[PDB]
Amino acid sequence: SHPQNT
Amino acid sequence: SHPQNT
Amino acid sequence: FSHPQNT
Amino acid sequence: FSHPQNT
Amino acid sequence: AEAGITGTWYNQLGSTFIVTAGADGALTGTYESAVGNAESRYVLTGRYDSAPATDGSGTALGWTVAWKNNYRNAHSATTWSGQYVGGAEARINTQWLLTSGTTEANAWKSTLVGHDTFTKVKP
Amino acid sequence: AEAGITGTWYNQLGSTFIVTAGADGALTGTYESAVGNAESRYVLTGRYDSAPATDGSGTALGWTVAWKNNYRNAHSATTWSGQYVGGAEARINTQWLLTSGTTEANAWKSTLVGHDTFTKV
Amino acid sequence: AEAGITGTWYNQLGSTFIVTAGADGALTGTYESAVGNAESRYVLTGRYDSAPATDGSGTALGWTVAWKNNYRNAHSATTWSGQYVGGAEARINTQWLLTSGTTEANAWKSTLVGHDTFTKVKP
Amino acid sequence: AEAGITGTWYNQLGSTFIVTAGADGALTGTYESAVGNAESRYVLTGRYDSAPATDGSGTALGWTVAWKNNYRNAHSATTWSGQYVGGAEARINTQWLLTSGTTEANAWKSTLVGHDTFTKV
Repeated sequence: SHPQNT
Repeated sequence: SHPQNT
Repeated sequence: FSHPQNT
Repeated sequence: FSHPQNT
Repeated sequence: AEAGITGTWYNQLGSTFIVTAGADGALTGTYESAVGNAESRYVLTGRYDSAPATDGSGTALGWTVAWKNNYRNAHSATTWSGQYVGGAEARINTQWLLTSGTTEANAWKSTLVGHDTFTKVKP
Repeated sequence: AEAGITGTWYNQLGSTFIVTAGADGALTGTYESAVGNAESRYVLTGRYDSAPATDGSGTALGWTVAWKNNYRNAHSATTWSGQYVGGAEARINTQWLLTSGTTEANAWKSTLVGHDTFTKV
Repeated sequence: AEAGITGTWYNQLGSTFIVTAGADGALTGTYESAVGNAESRYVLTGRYDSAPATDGSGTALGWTVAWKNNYRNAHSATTWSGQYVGGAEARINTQWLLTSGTTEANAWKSTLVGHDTFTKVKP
Repeated sequence: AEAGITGTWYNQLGSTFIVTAGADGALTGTYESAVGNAESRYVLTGRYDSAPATDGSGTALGWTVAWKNNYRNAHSATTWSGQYVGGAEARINTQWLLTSGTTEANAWKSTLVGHDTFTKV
């Protein structure tokens, strides 16, 4: 998962 | 102007 | 990932 | 174009 | 599957893309600006995934236009890379690179990047 | 110069790009990874400017590989956009976009971008 | 002009960007995912054109987030590059690059590219 | 390694990038073109990972230059995204996006993309 997007 | 877009 | 494009 | 970024 | 991609498509700036998907993974067709008519028509060639993952995954595809036809030559080529998403409203979402032929000294500013969304209108 | 594109080219990671340039602008051939084996090979098609400018400019070109052959399907496609420069040391300088087929939730992280320099060496 | 850019903005995936434009061309603020609350908040720094061309030209700007705060570290940085277009509906249109720290061998697939549109909601 | 980023770096076209890396992830400094003169200089700000991974990975970083100083305003901004690799030959490998402020009619051709490699040489 990356924090840039959900 | 380029032909790709108007 | 790991893909055919390189090495 | 011609811009400050290079040369 | 090929049938889904084959048709007439249009992007948000009003350009036309007509494409046929062949069963070996080939894409062939023509690309036009919104001015319409004959010469804005250029040849495109590309490849797509002919055996996509099931799921609600898109089908990856890509194509190239070199901006030279029998009436004009812009000394440039664009490649679009993206995915076909099927449904009621089928769409192709892409990102594109436009490279112009330059001299060595100006090579650092040769390539434009952008993105296009195509909506389908006919097979 | 124009058909100087026809040949065998190598990028900086050892991948091999074998192309035929047609007189009217078609680009056709194969691409294969390093490791060598006869199917790491994938088909490519493209287009190039068959009548470039007469000042010292490069020849614009582009091509596509969908990453499916009879052995593997990586459910993706890469496009390279760049220009060929002739001379005693010819090369093709490119940038590329790799898109994978994803679900809608992952669509924002579908595309990688990179750059390759092909020479005949 | 700074006042136009200063505020709370949101992109199409529901992330939050809070920014202050200073009169020397500086941008400072925080960036959040749609999960909301504290830790999804990361520090951003950027620069914008503080003396734009008049016309209906946009204002060019850019900023960086490195994805490490006091709760998480994704070992990656994103840069957004685009332009502020003012009006009734003010918008920031961007393209972005996400680079992850990799070993030498995987460096060729280190960078993601994409595009975001931000709509303003508050100063 | 971490603060090995602080210093003077040169890209392959002779531009100079002078940076200070802060302990908590801030990047601050100046960028100037070749030709040399004391205002081809522009201010930059950025962020880097101040606690990178302990396997042999690079340090992710990025920065922005808006192309306005007291002498010139090119009505544009460039962002570089990449990673620093330490060692006997350290370098920063990047890709960049140059956006110009345009009218809506020209918005589709607003952004150039390219790549730079900075070394201390």
